[PDB]
Amino acid sequence: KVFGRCELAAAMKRHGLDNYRGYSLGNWVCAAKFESNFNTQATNRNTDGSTDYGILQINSRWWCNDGRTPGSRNLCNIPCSALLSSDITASVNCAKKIVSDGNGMNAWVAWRNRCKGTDVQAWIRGCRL
Repeated sequence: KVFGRCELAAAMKRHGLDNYRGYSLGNWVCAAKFESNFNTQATNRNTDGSTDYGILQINSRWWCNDGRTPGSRNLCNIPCSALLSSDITASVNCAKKIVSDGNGMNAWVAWRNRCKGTDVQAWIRGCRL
């Protein structure tokens, strides 16, 4: 599923991402924009053999199992395929674990490089939230 901008904002807010760990709803939508282009089915293979999955490109070395990543921890205890569903519940639940690991949203390389420090409120513009 390719989410609309305000569509994902409403979905993320409902699942309690708004100001989760102090990160405004704009930061999460911004992250999801540059990670997956609001595409739930987004998959990207990393150089280390792992793969990022879903709306927030969650890695398969630490957070989910895809069966093809040596040293997989699966700390969110889910198949990585579950991170591709149109329902972003699994992605949000795992993202909460990721953003709570200590380094916040810096875990997302795209966020630190394209969202961090920017006017992220602009991502929830016009959205009836």
